[PDB]
Amino acid sequence: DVRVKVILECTGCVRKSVNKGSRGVSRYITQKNRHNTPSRLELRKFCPYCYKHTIHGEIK
Amino acid sequence: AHTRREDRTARHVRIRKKVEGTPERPRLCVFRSNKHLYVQVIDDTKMHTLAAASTMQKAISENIDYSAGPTVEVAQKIGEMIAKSCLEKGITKVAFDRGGYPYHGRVKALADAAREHGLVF
Amino acid sequence: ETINRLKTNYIEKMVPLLKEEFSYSNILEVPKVVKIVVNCGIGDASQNAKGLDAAINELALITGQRPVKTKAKTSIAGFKVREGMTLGIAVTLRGNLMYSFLDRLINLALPRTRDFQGVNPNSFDGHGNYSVGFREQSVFPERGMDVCITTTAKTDKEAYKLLSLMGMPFR
Amino acid sequence: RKSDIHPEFREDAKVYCNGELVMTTGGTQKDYTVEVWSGNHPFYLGNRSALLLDADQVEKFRKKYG
Amino acid sequence: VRVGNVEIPNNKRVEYSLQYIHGIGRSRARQILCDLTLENKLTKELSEDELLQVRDEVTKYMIEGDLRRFNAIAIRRLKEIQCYRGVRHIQGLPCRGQRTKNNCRTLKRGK
RNA sequence: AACCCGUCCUCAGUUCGGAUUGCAGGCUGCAACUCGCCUGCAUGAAGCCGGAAUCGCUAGUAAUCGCCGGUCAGCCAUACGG
RNA sequence: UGGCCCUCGAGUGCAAAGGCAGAAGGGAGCUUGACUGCAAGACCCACCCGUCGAGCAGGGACGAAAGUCGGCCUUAGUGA
Ligand SMILES: [Mg+2]
Ligand SMILES: [Mg+2]
Ligand SMILES: [Mg+2]
Ligand SMILES: [Mg+2]
Ligand SMILES: [Mg+2]
Ligand SMILES: [Mg+2]
Ligand SMILES: [Mg+2]
Ligand SMILES: [Zn+2]
Repeated sequence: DVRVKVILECTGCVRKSVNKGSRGVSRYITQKNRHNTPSRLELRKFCPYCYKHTIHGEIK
Repeated sequence: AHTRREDRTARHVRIRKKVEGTPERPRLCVFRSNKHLYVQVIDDTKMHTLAAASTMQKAISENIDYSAGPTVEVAQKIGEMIAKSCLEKGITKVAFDRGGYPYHGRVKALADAAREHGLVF
Repeated sequence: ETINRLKTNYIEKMVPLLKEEFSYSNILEVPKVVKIVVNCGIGDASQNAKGLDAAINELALITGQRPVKTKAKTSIAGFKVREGMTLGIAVTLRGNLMYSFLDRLINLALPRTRDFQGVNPNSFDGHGNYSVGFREQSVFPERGMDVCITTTAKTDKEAYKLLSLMGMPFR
Repeated sequence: RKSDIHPEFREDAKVYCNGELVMTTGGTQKDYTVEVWSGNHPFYLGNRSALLLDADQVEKFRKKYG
Repeated sequence: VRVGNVEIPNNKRVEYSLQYIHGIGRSRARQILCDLTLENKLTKELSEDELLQVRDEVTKYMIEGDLRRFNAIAIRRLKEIQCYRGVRHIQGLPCRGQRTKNNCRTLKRGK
């Protein structure tokens, strides 16, 4: 199980938002190798709830 | 090995397969020699040249005076006269063909001076 | 005593002299030195860094210009190498350095070689170019190398005539 | 030439031969010292034949007896 | 290259430092100093004019170059002419009447 | 001769070690190439006290220094006998 | 390592075919579009599946700009 699917969570979204626009959190999913990339994987991707691109980082 | 003229022509073809002159956005290409500059504005669909501005024109040859080759100040004048020559024709948009040479240098001054007023690119 | 001997001696004395030798219809047909490529190959460069980082400085003082870590064009197991690893040490000499380097060649390093009896005149490749091989570099007043001289000559005769004027003692 | 990635190469670095300035060249070092410069070495002044035969042994036979 | 196209050490005396030269033995090292009538000081501390005066006088003998060439042609003289002594060099064996039954490890090793 | 006095060499294949080879000479002798002994120079190998094993020596002995002689024109004697 | 000659005979992570030479191959710099919400119209075809896709809004990367990008030269790397 060298390769593994990694889950990316938005850094900036909050739980149980009381806003009028949209409530929730952005979350993508991609591939990522462990040995070839022992560090985490943070990327600036789009967030529909935050109306902008934000740094989505590994939840685990 | 390859010479400067051969490598120049290769750099111009790789550019030309992306930029394309049209009636709505003609093609502005530049040719710098060892002693002169030269510019054309072409609608590639019609294969016709709409405007042009050279170093050998009388309206500017009397003004500028260079000994060795055309300087950055010369390019600022070519971009100025060609712009006034374009607006009278009734066209603003244009695609910039850098003639295979790098954008940095006199080519930048020609584009900025031409972009300074009138044209949209 | 002058600043640049070869650059001044060439344009003033040699070009009228070499033109009369072959009777060229134009002055631009004369040959001239384009560059001097100094190679130094070490197969065991991938092992140590001190021997690598040191030898790179040894040639730099001889030439006044940094060498370059030349990499392999392809991997092969016969000599236990890999692609992308450094194998050779090279540098390019052009302009005034090639003349200043040649002054340090014929007069400083080449005479100090042990048991010297002139360089082989048969080292020409057949298109005006010339090469030299060394075992040591301490002959330069400061392991071997392959000095590759380039020239715009078509045949080797004018090259042999060209190089012989700037010293280059041939047997 | 890039700035910080070359030695302090210069021009007209003198070359003494026991205080004798034969000529000057460009180099990194301050000065040089030579004894095989141009003329001290025999191959340059010589015919550059690079071939000797040890002409004859008869000379050893006849001259020694006399 | 200190003198004679060889780098000699600078710490030893003069008499016992010229001997590293291929053409200078133990007697010639003394004859040079005795001709120059100078004192046997260190190698580094020696003056320039005095050290210069050595560089001119040492070149009179078969120091290097022609020395190694004068020998190799002499050994080559015996091989092509095929003397008795010449064949023994080709065989890698001595030529001065040595016995070859239980000795001569030098040349047998230097095959 | 070891040895005493004095200068230098300061742990290095070295001012340790002197094999191998070239050149130039001498003596013996009718004769010195195979196959003698020496001189003058220049080259300067291996070798940093040595496995398993093994030899000598109980007093001027062992260890170490040099001298002589016999056979002999000369001498391969580093031997033999003192 | 230098030069000359023939010119696509190499290479494109892996099988093969097809394609690609100032390139889809080989480097460098900045980057995450390996996006969100869609989608006219087509290819395929028992059914269930599968494939290409102009163009529109949003918020963005690269580029001086024009323009390009909804993973990889294409086709296996998968399970109602
Ligand atoms: Mg010696
Ligand atoms: Mg040893
Ligand atoms: Mg020791
Ligand atoms: Mg023993
Ligand atoms: Mg007893
Ligand atoms: Mg192919
Ligand atoms: Mg590419
Ligand atoms: Zn967010």
